[PDB]
Amino acid sequence: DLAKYQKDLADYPVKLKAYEDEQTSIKAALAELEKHKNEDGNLTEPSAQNLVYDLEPNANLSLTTDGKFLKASAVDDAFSKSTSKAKYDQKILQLDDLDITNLEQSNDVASSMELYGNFGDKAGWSTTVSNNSQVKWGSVLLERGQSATATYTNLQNSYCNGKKISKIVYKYTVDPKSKFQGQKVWLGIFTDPTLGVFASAYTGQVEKNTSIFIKNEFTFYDEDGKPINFDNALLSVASLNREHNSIEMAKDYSGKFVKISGSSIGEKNGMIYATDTLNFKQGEGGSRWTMYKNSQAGSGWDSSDAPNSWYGAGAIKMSGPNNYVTVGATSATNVMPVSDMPVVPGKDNTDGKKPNIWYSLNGKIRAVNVPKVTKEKPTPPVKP
Amino acid sequence: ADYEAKLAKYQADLAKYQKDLADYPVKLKAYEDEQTSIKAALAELEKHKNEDGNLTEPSAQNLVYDLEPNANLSLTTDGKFLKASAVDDAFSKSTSKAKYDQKILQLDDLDITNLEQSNDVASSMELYGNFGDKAGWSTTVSNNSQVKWGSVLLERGQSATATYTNLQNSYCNGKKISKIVYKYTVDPKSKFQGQKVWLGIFTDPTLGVFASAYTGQVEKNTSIFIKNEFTFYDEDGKPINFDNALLSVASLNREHNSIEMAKDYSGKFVKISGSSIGEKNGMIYATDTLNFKQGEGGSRWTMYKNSQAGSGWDSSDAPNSWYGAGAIKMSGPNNYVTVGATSATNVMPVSDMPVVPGKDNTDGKKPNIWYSLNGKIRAVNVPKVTKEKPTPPVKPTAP
Amino acid sequence: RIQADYEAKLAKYQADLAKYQKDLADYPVKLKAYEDEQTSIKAALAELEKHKNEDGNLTEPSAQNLVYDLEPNANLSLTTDGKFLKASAVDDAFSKSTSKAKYDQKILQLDDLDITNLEQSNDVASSMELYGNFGDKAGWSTTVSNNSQVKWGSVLLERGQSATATYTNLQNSYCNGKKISKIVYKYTVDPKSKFQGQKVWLGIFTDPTLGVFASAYTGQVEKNTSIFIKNEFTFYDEDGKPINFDNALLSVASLNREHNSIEMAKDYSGKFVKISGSSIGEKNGMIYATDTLNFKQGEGGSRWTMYKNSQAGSGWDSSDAPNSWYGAGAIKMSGPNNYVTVGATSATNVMPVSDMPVVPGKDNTDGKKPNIWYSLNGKIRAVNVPKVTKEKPTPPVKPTAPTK
Amino acid sequence: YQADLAKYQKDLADYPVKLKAYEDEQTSIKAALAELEKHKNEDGNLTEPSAQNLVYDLEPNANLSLTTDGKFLKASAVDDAFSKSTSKAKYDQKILQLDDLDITNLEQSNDVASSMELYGNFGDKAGWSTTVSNNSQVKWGSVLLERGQSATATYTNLQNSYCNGKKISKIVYKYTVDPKSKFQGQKVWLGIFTDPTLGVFASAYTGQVEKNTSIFIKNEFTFYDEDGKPINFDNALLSVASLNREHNSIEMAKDYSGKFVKISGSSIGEKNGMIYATDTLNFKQGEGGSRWTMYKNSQAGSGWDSSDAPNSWYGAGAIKMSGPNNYVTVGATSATNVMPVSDMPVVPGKDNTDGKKPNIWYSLNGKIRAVNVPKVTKEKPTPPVKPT
Repeated sequence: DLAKYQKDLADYPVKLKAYEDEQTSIKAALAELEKHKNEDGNLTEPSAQNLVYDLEPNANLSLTTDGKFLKASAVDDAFSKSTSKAKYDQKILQLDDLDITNLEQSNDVASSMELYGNFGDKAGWSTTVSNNSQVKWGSVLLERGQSATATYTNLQNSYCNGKKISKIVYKYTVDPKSKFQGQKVWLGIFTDPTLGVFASAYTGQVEKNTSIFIKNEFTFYDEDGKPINFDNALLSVASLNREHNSIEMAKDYSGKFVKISGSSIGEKNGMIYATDTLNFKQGEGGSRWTMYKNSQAGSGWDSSDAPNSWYGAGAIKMSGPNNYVTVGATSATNVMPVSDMPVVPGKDNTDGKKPNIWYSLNGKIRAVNVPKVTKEKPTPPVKP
Repeated sequence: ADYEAKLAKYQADLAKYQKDLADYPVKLKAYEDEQTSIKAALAELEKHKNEDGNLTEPSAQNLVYDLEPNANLSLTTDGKFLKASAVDDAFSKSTSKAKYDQKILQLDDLDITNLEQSNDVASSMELYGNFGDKAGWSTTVSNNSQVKWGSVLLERGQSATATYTNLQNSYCNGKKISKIVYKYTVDPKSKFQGQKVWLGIFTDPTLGVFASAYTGQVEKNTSIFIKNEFTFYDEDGKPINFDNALLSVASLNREHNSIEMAKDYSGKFVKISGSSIGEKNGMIYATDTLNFKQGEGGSRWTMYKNSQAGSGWDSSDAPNSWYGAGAIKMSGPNNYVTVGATSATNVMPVSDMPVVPGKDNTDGKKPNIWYSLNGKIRAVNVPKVTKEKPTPPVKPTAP
Repeated sequence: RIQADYEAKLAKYQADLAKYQKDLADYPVKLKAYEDEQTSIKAALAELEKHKNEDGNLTEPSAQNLVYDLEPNANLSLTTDGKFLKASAVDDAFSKSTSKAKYDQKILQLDDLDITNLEQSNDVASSMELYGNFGDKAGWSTTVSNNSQVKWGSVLLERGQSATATYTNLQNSYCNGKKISKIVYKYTVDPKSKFQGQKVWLGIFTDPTLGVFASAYTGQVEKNTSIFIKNEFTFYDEDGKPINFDNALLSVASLNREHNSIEMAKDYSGKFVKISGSSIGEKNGMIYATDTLNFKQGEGGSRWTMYKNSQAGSGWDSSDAPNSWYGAGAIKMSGPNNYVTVGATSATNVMPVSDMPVVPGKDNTDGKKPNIWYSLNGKIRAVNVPKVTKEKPTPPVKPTAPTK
Repeated sequence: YQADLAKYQKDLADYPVKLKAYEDEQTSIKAALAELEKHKNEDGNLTEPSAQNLVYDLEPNANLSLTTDGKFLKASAVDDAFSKSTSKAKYDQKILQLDDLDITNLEQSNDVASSMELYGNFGDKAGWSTTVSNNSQVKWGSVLLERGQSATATYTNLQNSYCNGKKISKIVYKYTVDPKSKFQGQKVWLGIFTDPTLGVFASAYTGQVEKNTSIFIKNEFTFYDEDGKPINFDNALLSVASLNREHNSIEMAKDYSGKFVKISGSSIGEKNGMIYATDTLNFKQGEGGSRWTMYKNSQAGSGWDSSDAPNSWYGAGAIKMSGPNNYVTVGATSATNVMPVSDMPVVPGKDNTDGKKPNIWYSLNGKIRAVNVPKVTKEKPTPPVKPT
């Protein structure tokens, strides 16, 4: 420990300078950002990000549930049938077309979590959540009020105020107030916690006045297994899609909404969503940009890497060790009267939708050049 | 301690980089869409290239240079600057007096004899025109619209160099033109009887120049030629390399006794179908017909407005102004052309000339000319290149 | 001092007049040299059109306007958000564990280096230090260039950490006929790398055309492993202005595929350029040996052996081999900022075992070392590719005489 | 007195401007010569840096008056000669090809005029071309001379020309046929251009080439100021340009007042008191050591032999002259007259003893073909003298 003390003593001046230099850099960054806070893609209230939590592709997932684990063979069989079959036959896993009716048989139930995705015997397949990149998920079948608790470990890239995040515990609960017509919800929980979850009650037909909402309760843990007390951490809520008949939203959250200037996403009645315009197709219902890639400038905003992904994103500023938010998709008719809605020629706002959603909660704030806090102030070493 | 100063500079450059980065996809799409539009326009024009008013070889115009009323003129000379008071005095006397007394500045009637006195010389350029106490006067350049010019008195081989700045509307290959430097030289081969030339150089460079050796009487076997040498500059002060820019040479008047022409030019003559203007022996002019009066010497149309259809072709605005125009396709940063007016007898024998009964082709003419060199191509439906291909921005490096 | 400054501007103007007259006199020769090269290139490409489906030829004939293959005297400056490694620490690591056997034989075997011995606090340098077969190791060989002298700067990086190399003292390299004076190249450890450890050693060669050695190897092979390095680069002219690539050909050579291991390029700016007959193709946005191995003649469909032996065409994997195109492709790139990720991955990460070539006696699931040597340069491995060495000259502009 | 007071007041007002103009030009010239010293052994530079105080480049509007002890030729006779024999094919294409004019058709008694008459591409031949002008207008007076006979040209109506800032108002030039000329015929046609800077076309050509031939014209000239006083040259630079050397033919200057001034890299040098292409031909790139082709083609630097070509110095030199009365003999001679065939450049397929036409176009003017030679255009003004 004398040898370790001598090592920490030798390293201390370098660590202290690294901390002071980053603090100087952050203060300069925030001073410049104050001048651009009402320009497109900038936080309206400049802030650093002390939650460095962007990607964990090599994470390990352990899952408990009071619903049913689904066999990988059952998930495969369901993808191969009904509404997702056409894409499956083209080596594409189309999660938003999966008809969950083929996951509801007694023989589909596993005794423990099993992984599925475009790896192993499906290495080289594509998915709708990844393109070509590898994604893996564990699957559960839940009723209203049932949950799965995910424990993520083998984290490699993530820090909170310069403290390594070693474990994340996240409980996903089906909100009983969800309006989906079916009996069950499939949760596909990605092994990379930054990719979040695919939640579906889809039975192969669209539903009017429908919704699916998942409550999220999470605690982050340090290398000693102690909960990390967030201190104005920025939680990114990206990809909040609004079509003429469908709204994705966050609600019932433990913190304060943070606006990105120029974003479609705002806060109204304690809900975070595209409050005033659609965000699906440029020139439809007030949308500035098309969510999918086409010939139009700024098209394809709805991607992890798109420079204008902020168009469909906001953030929530959170403190404390235990945080929560409910995320889901709902028919527009559940949120507001038809008289209050954008009218798109040829599109009926009362059209049914699929009761499914892909969402994620992570530190990847979609505002431009938000400065990261990566260095903690070092503590003087104590001689034994 | 100045790590803070370099961080502030870097953060400002990062914000500028982020702006250019955000704008790049919009600029790229705008460029690609215009390129698609131009290629479609040129495909259609191929079908009409031998119809009146069309370029015989379809071309876009990448020189957008037709209106600079707010340009600033700075002038140097190895001749003499003329006092605005001297130019006013000259307009008020002799052959231009009758028009002056009617509140008209008639540049082609100005007798330059009254600009040749020692006390007419200014130490620097002075502006004159229909502005200030002559606001609401007319001139022969732009009717009622305001025009201003700086004046010099030059001998053969003497020059004035005009620097035009405060340009607002002009682009070359989608690059903004910030400065034009243009040298005007009196060609010593000019045959005018006098020793002196007045140049009136308009503050709007697109209006060009009025050049005169006129001393109140017409001259046989006369000419006045001005050499023009020009370089266009971008916002960084770098010369702009023309790339098949179309330089418009309009208003090349041919009367029974007089030919206006361009010669000694960089680049290649571009024919407008149906135009009186062609190229012969390295000269651009009305090669086969006059263009003054309908039915006289093969002219289709009357150059001045009257009761006849198509009359008044010789105006910036006339739909058939192409009748007296051509163009020169030019490349490179340094271009040149000589423009002037010459007695017909200097160009060809009387035996070769159009016959207008009752008009004498040997009649003397005034040794003066109004000409301009600009991007205002007089051919119809010529598509403009307004967008340059954008370059992705390069990210600055954190100190 | 009116007169005194008029005299200073006159001296400057008279000097520029002399220079203008020189550039004016030289312009016709430069223009003819450019036109003659353009004529030669167009004739060369017309002939190449007849051979585009023959071994070693580009399938889409192209000239190479990126002349970038020879920079042994380049100077390297390095920044990092990881750790610089002491030359003494790199030497100590080579002397221990899996590279010791070769070290004791005066060979620096980069692909045997156990990076465990670079991970100690006392291994960290405050600035870049060079190591290699020079100075007291002038007589030594390395796996990069045999007996020829090679030098590298070393960093220790975690996932997402980077080193930025600035290469200067460039002598032989041109882009579109413009001399390249500086290259700025950022190397980032891709967090999607699947190696078991936390750390990567980058050995960045002083000659930028030699590229980088990247290793997460800790002395044991790894199943389902990978190491990927993101490469972001801008080239600069003599005035320090970025050079806009214009369909430059970036060579990606030595993309080795063994029964259990695939080297590949992915996440690239630009478009893949196929060499006819090459093992290298494009699938799912990745450039690699898509359909055969390329290690040993007759193993998993390989035409040729990558190392020299008794077999005809053996030793394809060398800078100089006439059939080095067998393991190469290219990327056609434009603009001032270009990028590509290069790395090595277990075959099981790319495709199911059922889709893989079968080599009797070899297990395709065998672990591999998470390390790679790669380079990105203009040394296109296709045959008879004509070079663009002349830029179109611009006529000089005459300076203006100053006044008083 | 009278209104000399008004003129004195004018000169008084102008004097500070003229003095500043002089001082500023002198500063500019000194700076130019300092820079030229650094480049004097580079292509196109005078080997001894010098300013040019003879500004004498073009006089297109000059008036010509001519005396002769030979014969004036009718313009109608010159026209008839161009329309016949070796120049007819070009004449019928509206081209006056001076070097193809067969002077045999100028030798008839009825061809003689009582005074000088002008001919050229003007009047009824406006828009014709000539070999001395291309399309530009040129006019000449014509005489028919024997050996030792002369014509004296007086040029007035000069518009552009100065000597040390003093306007040149008159030039008097005597052209004499050198009796040592070796041409086979009896007569020489001189076409004397109205623009004195264009010089003369001298021809003894009778429609066939001649071996061991020559034609030389002696030139004696005085320049005059506005008061009709001779101008004393002070190291004026006389340009001798377009000294063509083909495999069988040498154009040269000799018997000159003043000193030869070399242009670095020029084919033109001085040997045995003669100025010519001493060591190489200058006709075609790669023939007999020529660096460049005299006519325009695909080769860089081709077309050197033009008034405006940037490398026209390749066929030029200069003569530095002083005093009011200067002279030089210019002409064309068979190569065999200058040196033994064993000393000549060898051009495969070309015979160096081939006959040539005994004709030449030459000019003597101030248009020095070296680069960046600064001009003296301003004289130091004299304070005006107040009358009575």
